[PDB]
Amino acid sequence: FPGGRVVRLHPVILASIVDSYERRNEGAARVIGTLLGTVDKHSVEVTNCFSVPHNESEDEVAVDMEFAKNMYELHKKVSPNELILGWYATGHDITEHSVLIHEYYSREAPNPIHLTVDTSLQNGRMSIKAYVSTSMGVPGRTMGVMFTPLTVKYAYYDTERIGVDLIMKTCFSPNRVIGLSSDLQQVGGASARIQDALSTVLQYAEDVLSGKVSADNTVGRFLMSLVNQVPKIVPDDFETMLNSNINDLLMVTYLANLTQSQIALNEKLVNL
Amino acid sequence: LDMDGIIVEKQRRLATLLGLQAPPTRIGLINDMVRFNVLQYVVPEVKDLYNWLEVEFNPLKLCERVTKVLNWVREQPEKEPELQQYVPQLQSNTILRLLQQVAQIYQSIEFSRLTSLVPFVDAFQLERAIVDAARHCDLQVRIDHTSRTLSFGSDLNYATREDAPIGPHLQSMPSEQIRNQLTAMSSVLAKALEV
Amino acid sequence: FIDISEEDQAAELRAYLKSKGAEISEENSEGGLHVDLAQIIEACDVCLKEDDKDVESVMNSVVSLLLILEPDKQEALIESLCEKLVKFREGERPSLRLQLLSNLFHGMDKNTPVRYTVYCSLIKVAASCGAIQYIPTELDQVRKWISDWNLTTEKKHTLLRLLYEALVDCKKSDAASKVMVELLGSYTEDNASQARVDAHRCIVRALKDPNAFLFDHLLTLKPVKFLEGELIHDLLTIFVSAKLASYVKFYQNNKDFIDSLGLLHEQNMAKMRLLTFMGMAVENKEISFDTMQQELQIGADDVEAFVIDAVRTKMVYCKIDQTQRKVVVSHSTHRTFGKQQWQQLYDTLNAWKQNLNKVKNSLLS
Repeated sequence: FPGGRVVRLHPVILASIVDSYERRNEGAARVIGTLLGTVDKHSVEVTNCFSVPHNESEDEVAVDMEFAKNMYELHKKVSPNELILGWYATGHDITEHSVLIHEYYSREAPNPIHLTVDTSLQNGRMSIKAYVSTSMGVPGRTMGVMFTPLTVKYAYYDTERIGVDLIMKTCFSPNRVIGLSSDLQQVGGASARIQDALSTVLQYAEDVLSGKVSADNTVGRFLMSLVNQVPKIVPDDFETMLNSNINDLLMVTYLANLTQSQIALNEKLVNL
Repeated sequence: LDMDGIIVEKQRRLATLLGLQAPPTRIGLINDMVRFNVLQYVVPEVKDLYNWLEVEFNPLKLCERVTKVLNWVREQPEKEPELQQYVPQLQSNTILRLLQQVAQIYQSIEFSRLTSLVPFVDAFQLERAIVDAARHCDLQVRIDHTSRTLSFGSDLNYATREDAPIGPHLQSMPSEQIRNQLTAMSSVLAKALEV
Repeated sequence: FIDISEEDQAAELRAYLKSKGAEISEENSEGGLHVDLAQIIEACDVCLKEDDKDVESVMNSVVSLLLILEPDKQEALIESLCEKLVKFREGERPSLRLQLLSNLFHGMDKNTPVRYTVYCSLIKVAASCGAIQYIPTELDQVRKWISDWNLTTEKKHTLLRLLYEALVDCKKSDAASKVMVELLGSYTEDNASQARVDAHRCIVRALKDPNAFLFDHLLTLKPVKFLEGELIHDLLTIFVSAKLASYVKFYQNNKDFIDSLGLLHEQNMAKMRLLTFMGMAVENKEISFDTMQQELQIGADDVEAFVIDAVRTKMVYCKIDQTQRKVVVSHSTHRTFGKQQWQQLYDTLNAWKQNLNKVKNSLLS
C-alpha cells in the first residue's frame, strides 16, 4: 500500500518551526532536522521534531545527523511518542541538497517521510507541506528520488486543539486567558451572533426567491440540532429541577466563600 | 469504608502475574480478538450467537435468542461439562444488560408482562435481580412498585449511575438527556461545520 | 530501476535506466538516441509495449510518467501511459502510479485531463485499493473550482455513475450518485435527455435505499427542481406519495421497473416512517399511543418495537414513554414551508433571547 497519504502533525511542530526560524542563531534562510513520527502505514501520526544549525548553500550540504540521532534519544527518552521518519527542511522545495541529506538519512536507513517549511507571504500555497518519495530504488547517482506531496491532518488531543483555538484568537489579537468563565460566555454570545446573522439571511433569501438552497436541511437540520440540546422543548417541570439547581449552586457557592472566611478565621489566629 | 484504593491497585499485582501491563477492561478485548479469526474459529454451535449478545439487539427477541443456545451448549457430557458454570452469570449479565436495553429503548412497560417478556428460569429472584440492577444502578427504575408500573424517568440522573460506572454496556440504542455546557456544545457544533 | 538525478535532459538518462527492461522496448530504446535525442519516439515506445511479466517496473514507470509533462504532448500521453494500468489488471503497484500522478503535482492537472484520465485508470486498476481514497482527490477540486471543461465533466458524470457498481455498497452508491447529482444541480449536464439518466437512477437509488430518508436528498437544494417532477417517468409519484401514506398510492403510480425491484419491505417501513413523523408534527411532539395505533391500523407489539425502529433510523429521536410522548422533537424528514415559517420565527426567538442574554453575561463580563 502507499505509505504516504496523510501526515498527522499538530501545532507543537508549528511552534518548533517558527521559534527555530525566529532565533536561528545565524540560520541565514534554511533550517533542517530529522522528522519524528509514528506509522499506522496508511495515516502517518506525527508529534515532535528537532532542529540543527546548517550552512545550506550550493554545493555545501549540511544536516548534523549523528546529533539528530542523539537528540532522537532525548526526544524519545522525554516522551515515548515516535521514531525518526525523514528530513524536515525550510524553503526551497526538492533540489540536490534535499536528496544529498536523504543520503545522510539513508546513513541510518529508515523509510523517508519529510516536511517542508514555507518561507513566503503567499495565501494560495499552504503554510506547511509534508512530502514522501517512491523510487527510492537508487543504486545509481546520489539519490534520484521521485517526490510525492502529502496533505497534512491537524489531529491530536482536543483540549490542546481548543487551546490552539484560543491561540488562533491570540493570533487575531491576544487575548490573555484571565477571565475564563466571563470571556467564554462572551464567545458563547459571539456564537449566538453567528446564528442570528446566518439564520435571518438564509430565511429572507427564500422570502425573495430561491434561498435556503445550501440551508434547506443542512442548517435546517442544524437549527433542529441547536434545539436538540439547547433549549429543551418548553418543560416547566425541568425549570423547577433547575430552580432547585439555582438553590444548590448558591449552596456550593456559599460553602465556597465561607471556607474563604475559614482560611483567616481558623488558620490565622496564629496571627496575634 | 476503609481505604478503597487497596485491591483495585492490587489488580495490577494480579495483572503483572498474568503477563498484563494494565488491569483488564471489557468486550473491546474480544473485538480486538475478532480482529483474529475467533468468531469464525468458534464452532457454528455458538459462532452465530455472540452476533446477538453484542451486535444484533432486540428487547423482545434476545431472551428467546441467548437462552435457546444456552441450552444448545448445556449439552453436558461430550461438550466439556466445565463450560456449564457460565449459565448463571450469562443469566446475571442478560438481566442487567437487556434491562439497560429495555430501560433506554422505552421509558415505561409494566413488569405485569416484563416477567414473561423475559421468559428465563427465574420469577421472584428475577424481580429481586431487577431490584439488584436498580440498587447498584446499571439503570434507574423506581424499584418496588406493587401495581408493578415501573417507569424509568428523564433525566434527573446522568450523575454517577448512567454507564455503571463509566464503560458503555449499551449497543447504539440509547436515548438523549440534557445537562450543563450541553448548550455551547451541539449549538456551537452544528454551527461551525455548515461554515 | 536506475536513477533520474543525472543531468536533465532526461533523454539518454531514461534509455540507460530502461537498460534492464523487456526485449520489445530495449531492442529499440538506446538505439532510439540515433532516431532523435528521443523524447517522443522513445517517450511513446513504453506507452505501446507491455512490461517484463511484472508491475515492479512502477519505479522506472515514475520516470515514464514524469517525462510526459515537459517533453511530450502531455494531454494525449496522459490518456495513454495510464493504459498499462488496465492492460496488467493489478491494484497496488498501479495504485502507487495512480496517486504519484493523480494530478496537481509532477504533471500538474491543466484544465483537468489528469483528473478524469488517471481516474478511469484507477477504475480499471483496483476495486477499492485507492478507490476508497479518490473521493478527497475529486472533492478537493469541487470545494475550489467546478470542472471548466463540460466535455470532461460529462466524462466525470461517467466515472461517478461507474463508481455506483465499481464497489457494491449502499453508501458508495449514495456518495458517487448523489455528488454527481450535486454538481449536476450546480453547473453541469443540460442536456435534456442526458438529465433523464440521473432522473431514472435517482428513482432506483432513493427507491432502493433510504439515503434520501424518503425524498429529502431528492428535495435538499436543487435535486428535483432540475430533475423535473411530472416528467417522461413521473418523478412526482413518490414526492406526493411521501405524504399520502397508502400502498394504493404506491401501487397506482409504479411502472414495471419499480414493480420488478420490488417495493415490498420499503412500503411497510416508509409508511410507519412518514406517518409517525407527521403524527409527531401535529398532535403534538408528544403523541397518543391510540392515535398512532388507529393511524397505522395495526396492533400494539409491532407498534412498540417500531417506535424505536423509527428513532434508530432517526427521523425522530429522544426518550419514549409507553402511551405518551411516542415520537419526539426534530422533524428530521423534509419540511418545505413548515421549516421556512418556523426558521423565520426561530431566528426571531434568537434575536429575542441571545442578544438579551449576552449583555446579561456582559453585566458579569
